[PDB]
Amino acid sequence: MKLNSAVTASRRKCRKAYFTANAETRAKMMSSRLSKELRAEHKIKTMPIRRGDIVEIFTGGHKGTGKVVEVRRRDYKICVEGINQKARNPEAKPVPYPIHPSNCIIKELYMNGSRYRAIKRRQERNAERLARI
Amino acid sequence: MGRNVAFSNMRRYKCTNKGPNLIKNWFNQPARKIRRRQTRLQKAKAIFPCPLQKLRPSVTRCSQKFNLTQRIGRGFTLRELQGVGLSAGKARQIGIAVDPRRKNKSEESVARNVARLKEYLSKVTIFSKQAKPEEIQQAIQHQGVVMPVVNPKPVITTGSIAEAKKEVPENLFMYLRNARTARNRARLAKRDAEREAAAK
Amino acid sequence: PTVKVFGPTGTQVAELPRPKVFNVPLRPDIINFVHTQLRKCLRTPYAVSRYAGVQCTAHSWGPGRAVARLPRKHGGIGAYANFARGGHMAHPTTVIRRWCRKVNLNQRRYAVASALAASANAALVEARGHRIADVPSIPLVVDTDNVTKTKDALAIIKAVGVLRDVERCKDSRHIRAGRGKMRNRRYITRKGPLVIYNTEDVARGFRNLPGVDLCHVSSIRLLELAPGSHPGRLILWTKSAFASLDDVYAAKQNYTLPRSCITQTDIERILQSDAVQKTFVPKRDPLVIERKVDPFSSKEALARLDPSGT
Amino acid sequence: AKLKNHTSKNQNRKDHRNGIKKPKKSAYTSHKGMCPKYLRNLRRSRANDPRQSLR
Amino acid sequence: PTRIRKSRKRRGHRQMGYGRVGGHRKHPSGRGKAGGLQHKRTSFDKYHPGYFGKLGMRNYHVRRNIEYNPTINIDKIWSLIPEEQRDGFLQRKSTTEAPVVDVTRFGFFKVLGRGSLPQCPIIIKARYFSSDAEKKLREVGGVPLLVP
RNA sequence: GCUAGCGGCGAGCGACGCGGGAGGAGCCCGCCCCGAAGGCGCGCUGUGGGGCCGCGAGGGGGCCCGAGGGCCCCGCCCGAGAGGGUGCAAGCCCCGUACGGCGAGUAGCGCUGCUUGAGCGUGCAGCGCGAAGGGAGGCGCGGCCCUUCCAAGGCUAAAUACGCCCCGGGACCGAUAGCGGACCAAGUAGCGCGAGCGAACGGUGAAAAGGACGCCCUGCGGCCGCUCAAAAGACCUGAACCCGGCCGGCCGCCGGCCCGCCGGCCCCGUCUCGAAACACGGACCGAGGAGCCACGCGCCGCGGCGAGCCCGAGGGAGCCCCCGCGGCGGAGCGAGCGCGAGACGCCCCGGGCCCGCCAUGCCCCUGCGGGCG
Repeated sequence: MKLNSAVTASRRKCRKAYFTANAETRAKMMSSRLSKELRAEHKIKTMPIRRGDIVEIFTGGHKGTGKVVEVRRRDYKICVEGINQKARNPEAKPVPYPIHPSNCIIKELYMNGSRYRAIKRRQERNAERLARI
Repeated sequence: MGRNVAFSNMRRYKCTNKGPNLIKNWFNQPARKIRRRQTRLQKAKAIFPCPLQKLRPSVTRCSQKFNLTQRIGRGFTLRELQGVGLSAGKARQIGIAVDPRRKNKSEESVARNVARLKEYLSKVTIFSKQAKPEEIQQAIQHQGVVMPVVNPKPVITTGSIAEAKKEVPENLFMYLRNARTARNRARLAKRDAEREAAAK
Repeated sequence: PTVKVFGPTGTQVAELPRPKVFNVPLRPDIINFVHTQLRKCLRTPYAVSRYAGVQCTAHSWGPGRAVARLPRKHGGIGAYANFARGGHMAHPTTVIRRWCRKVNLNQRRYAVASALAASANAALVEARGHRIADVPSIPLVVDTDNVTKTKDALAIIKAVGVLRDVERCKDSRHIRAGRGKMRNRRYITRKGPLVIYNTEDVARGFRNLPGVDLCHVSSIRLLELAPGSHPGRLILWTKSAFASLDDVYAAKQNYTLPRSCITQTDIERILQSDAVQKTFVPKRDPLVIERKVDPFSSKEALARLDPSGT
Repeated sequence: AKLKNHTSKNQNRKDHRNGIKKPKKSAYTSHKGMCPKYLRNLRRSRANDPRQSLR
Repeated sequence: PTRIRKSRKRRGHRQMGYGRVGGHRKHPSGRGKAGGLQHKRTSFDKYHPGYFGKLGMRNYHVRRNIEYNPTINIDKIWSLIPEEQRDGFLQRKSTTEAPVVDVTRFGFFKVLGRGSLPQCPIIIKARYFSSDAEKKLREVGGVPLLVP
């Protein structure tokens, strides 16, 4: 059970948080498990999804691997490259099938310079936790 | 519907829908206890060695219905204070409440309260001349009424029938009855004496 | 008699004298009354608003407009009436309802004791839905030094045979039917072991286990003792708690435990005793009712009534 | 305006429904309205010998 | 509560137990105990004798503590003695050492004589005593005594 | 406690002292003394002194499905099995959760008016009059005491009350309900000269994939089918009333029979002596729609305890645990002064006797008092 009474277990209040979250919270909420190779490399279980990330969806329709090309935060869904809806005619624009970030596992990350710093910041806080918090 | 119904002494509800709000709900009871404990805990922390409650006197409960019981009163009289040789300032500074309004009303009250002060003065320890932290931390805050007043439970003593017989008149009931009616028996006598003067 | 104490590995460790509370007469009706009154005390107040249905300005149009006589607004929309849409309730709920019932200390102390007596009764504990097949004894007392890890707590539960009950709770997790889901009561899990502790930090270890509730001996809760107003919760007593049960009752000041009474089994034996049987006298033979027949037609039927004539 | 002034119909039936109740047994022996002197003598007479419950 | 009530069993019955000829109307007999000397005189006379009028001297402020006089009986004096103490007192008799019971300490002011003291000298100390109290107390051998 | 009192002493109304707690804390000015030492452009007509931040555990294989979060096998993490999300019901997919870190025009009195339970006056107030030792003690007036205080100047924490707004929770309501208002614009749209009044309207899908292509159209648009698990196509489910196509049948209810014949059959609700009534309400259908709650009293049952009994308010790093006063009962009766119950008895009724109130004898102490009748 939860001993911090300051937090809410109300279905209505919690759902409002998800539906109406600030962008900075929406981004963390949209996170995906790193692959076991990346877990050994960066020593972090999950990273928030970015645009340039190779991802393997283990979902039911559209299971596959792809690089994210669009992150739609308002719908809370990401669009990898490759995974698309069936096209009515061959001569038509391909529509990406929106996939939940939770339905996919990251295979490669866009390291940037802020992402390197963020992995370091988390690694330090995780080490302090591992030292008997 | 009727039959034999004791009649109601209940008053009709006033300001039921419009007015001052004459309804007090007590859902705030569990949480008022919590708030009051916290206020006491925080005040207690603010003065660790000092007890929250000041010494207050043992006073007879007022009225003939509670004459032989004692309760805690607002503060010590200045005569009780002179029995321990303490000024009102010094007494308050060492946590003994002082009431300059109270007058003892009996020799017994001064002695009972003077005794109670002596117990407190021996119990009180004054931390002065630089706060030795380990010794101030070592000190234990007293919690609750300091020296709570105890009303001893009644006990059955033993006596000689003969000594008691000397103390009371025979026909105590007549003696008691003569006393209850004395003023009336004298007023009727004074009235009868005037009715006699009428003959002359 | 004595109660066997078991170790964390399920081996016998010591024998503890049975607390006298377990002999208290088992009274289901006292448990139900106190549970009902006490659960009502844990209710939160609900009420419709005082201004509900009455912020409209509605006055009756009256007789003579071929309408009904109820209060109507400016356009003739019906208002201020239980039947009307947007009208006040006929008798609006109020927060002044008595939510908490009152129980005397003596009966609120009989309920706990009788519930504990039911816990000593394996038959009642099986009927409450617990899996008691592997539990070595009921009541069960287990030595358990502070357990700060759920994995270790489960290992003691597996050894003492309470695990099947802990599993029956885990598997039970489901979504409740109704608006209970919407109103923060979404998941229902069956209730199972109860761990009563003293002088131990076994709480950190058993808290996450599913269906297990933990209480200190000093403050035992009837609602936990009799979940559903049904006596017979499986209680895992820690050696310290069960050996202090008599001290808790002794420190209940001027309280004498309800004197034990006879059971149904003991009154059948007493009725079956020879002394009662000697008093029994054999009842007089009953009337033979039979059924009407026409005697005149049959020689034999007349013969029952008129032997000579036939 | 005008309604029935009086009727007796059914009143006998209503009386006999469970009625015609005899008047107690204590009433037949009560000392209410008896001669104050005779009653004093009775008390003095029954206050002597076996009848006496004076102790 | 609500489920096990009579009004739940009156559904489908229209009037709800109040009658077709005269139904539940608001305040048919009036509001309150109004009508005592007029329309409801039969009730206020049959069951409320003494309701109307004035009967005594009026004290503007009764002093509840001067008025309070608690009473004991010659029969309950010995229950005030602790049980372990009472048996020894009963066998010894002890005119020399008989148990003085200050009823004032136990909360009582006047000693009445409802029943009967055991036959052992006692000594009772009280503000006041009845007549048949002192007679019963002194027959047992005890002395009525007054306490400040 | 809710009584004492008040009240066409009617209906009604109504404090307080005790006692138990929460919380506790005391003081100043005038007067008088000094006099400018003061807060010094003043002032001797008197100043001054006496919370944020932060990590965060552990799941696979098969079947099947549009999609597991399902089913079957088998593990793992639990100081975390509160919850929220994710394509179906997820402790281990994600977010989180548990575990952290840094005293005078006065009092009073007279007359009047308002007010109070305050009763020859509870508190006020106008006016007239106006003290010096004075106020109070719940029946006025005059005397004499006793207890107990010092008005006509001022300050003061705590315990206490409470909306907006923020935060949590609920045996609450679930779109005619719940705020009037869940709908990206509700005090809006609209109405009134104005003060003011005041609605209705939730839900496609997992994803807009929101309709491929062919055909016929002057075109509108039809068709075929397409996307989808499904059109779910401007939207979830899609009822009843009502209606149209086809398709039987001849027509209401009840009873018999193969089933269209025979037999029975007024329109309900309602007041009412009496309704098919030419009494009233009711076109139809759907939703909503009326003895609930508080408090007081009577009585009944039941549970605990028993001359007792009692989660009062409260207090216990404790709120289902512990501790915890009045009260009520145990003695009545009388306007009161006051006085004050035993003699029996399964139970019930009655009689007898005792207690109070009222009378009457008789005897006597400590006497308009005690005893006995």
